[PDB]
Amino acid sequence: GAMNSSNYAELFNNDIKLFVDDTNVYRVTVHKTFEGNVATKAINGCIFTLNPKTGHLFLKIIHTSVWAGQKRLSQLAKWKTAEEVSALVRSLPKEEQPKQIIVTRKAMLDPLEVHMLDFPNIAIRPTELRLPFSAAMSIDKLSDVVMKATEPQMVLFNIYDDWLDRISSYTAFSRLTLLLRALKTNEESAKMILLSDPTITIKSYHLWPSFTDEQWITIESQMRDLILTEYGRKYNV
Amino acid sequence: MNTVPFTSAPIEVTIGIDQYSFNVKENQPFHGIKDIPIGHVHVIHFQHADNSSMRYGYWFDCRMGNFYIQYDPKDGLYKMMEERDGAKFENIVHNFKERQMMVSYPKIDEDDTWYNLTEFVQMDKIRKIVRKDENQFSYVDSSMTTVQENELSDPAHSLNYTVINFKSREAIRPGHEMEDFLDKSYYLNTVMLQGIFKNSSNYFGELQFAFLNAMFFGNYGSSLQWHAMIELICSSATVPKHMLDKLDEILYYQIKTLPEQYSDILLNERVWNICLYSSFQKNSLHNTEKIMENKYPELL
Ligand SMILES: NC(=O)CNc1ccccc1
Repeated sequence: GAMNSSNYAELFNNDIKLFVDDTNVYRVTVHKTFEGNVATKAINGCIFTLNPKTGHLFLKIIHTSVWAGQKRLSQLAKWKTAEEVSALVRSLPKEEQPKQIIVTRKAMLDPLEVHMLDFPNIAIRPTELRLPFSAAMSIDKLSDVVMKATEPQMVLFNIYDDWLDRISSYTAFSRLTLLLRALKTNEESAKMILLSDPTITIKSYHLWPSFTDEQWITIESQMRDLILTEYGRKYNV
Repeated sequence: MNTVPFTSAPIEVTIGIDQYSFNVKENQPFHGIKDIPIGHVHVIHFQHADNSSMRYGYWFDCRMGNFYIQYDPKDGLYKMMEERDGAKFENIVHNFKERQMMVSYPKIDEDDTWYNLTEFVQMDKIRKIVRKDENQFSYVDSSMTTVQENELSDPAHSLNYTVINFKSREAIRPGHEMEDFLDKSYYLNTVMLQGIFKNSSNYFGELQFAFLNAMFFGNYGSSLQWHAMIELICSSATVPKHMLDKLDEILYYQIKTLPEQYSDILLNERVWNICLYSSFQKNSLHNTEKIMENKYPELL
């Protein structure tokens, strides 16, 4: 069944699951040709595969060479995504393989279902949620590793930094989705909020600044203000 | 020309013989059907006046024996049986034919409808889908479910059609996932035609049998099978040219013969719009497309 507000808490139970987002797999700049036609040039992308309970992020970098000489790239991207996700499952020890995989876009259901035929006990689910995972390329260290890659590469991150030492995975996921939603609705302002204070740094082994509990409350507040506003600035309210 | 004689008609019933049908009143002096064309399978089917629930009927070929119908008042249906005494049967049919107590299979000479709907249907294949080996004829009814249906409950009463499942290992070669899911030619030509059906005639035979069970009995799994076999061909980029041409003729007559007031349930919108307008073979079914557009433009 689909994942929605009603069954939100299932994400943080003890059944291994993964979110799969394919939004940033196939990325193009569109440009004009000398003849005045339009062409696309691909840039590196990534598959965003996340354990919402542990914060473990399997960032599969999609090097532009994988598109070379291929047709219908938007459709291939979904299949490529499905192949990498299934290769990932297969590489994990049995006790680490997900019992569920949740795709953020329904067009991934059939490609993933076909690639996972060897795993009939892994439920492939869509969601009704409008999750902001596309904004993961707004996270500087993730964007940096993607853009610098010269070959296919898998990079492993904990998208929650050390937060699970102090908060539950429900709150960590809620923080993450709040940050990513802010970065998606107004990336400049979201980044201004995260770095306004020169004294709060990002540890070399982290993605997000080292905020105290009190500072995270202020920060989270500032991100909610931004999201409400930009909704206003958009809808004039 | 052969004969399906009846012992009597004790309950009011609409009797169907192939694509024809006629009403028999309770205890009317009706003793059966004569002049049945040799060389084709046939189906004789029933819908009781009292309980329109359960259309049921018998597939049979008169070359395979002498068959008659007798109402069973315990099981409450018209049962087909084989008269194993050739003399008793010839005499009885003659007696009936003399008293003119039989309706004539009402075939117009210009009319090739039945041949065209049963071109590739063979009684021997029917008997492997409908497993009841002690009889030469095969019972079907509205409620029988398919093997594939039961997988997703009484095995002896199933329709053992060939299982087609687009999201299965059988359909999908490891390492050809996208290729095989978007272009089913592998699954059609190697797995099914060469592997399971052996030739296109056996494939078309089952397809035509599925349709006929769907139309005559409203059998839902039969309709599912019909559409699946159509969709496997239409979604294959590589089909022998002879199969496409024959498919267009096949489907044309199925659509021509469908009762107009049953198209809403028997025809799957998704399959037909995909097949006629999106699929590899979108251009290869000119007759079927033209009849479908002039007769059911709503569905599309
Ligand atoms: N009379 C019998 O016992 C067999 N019944 C029968 C009736 C019609 C035609 C052929 C046979």
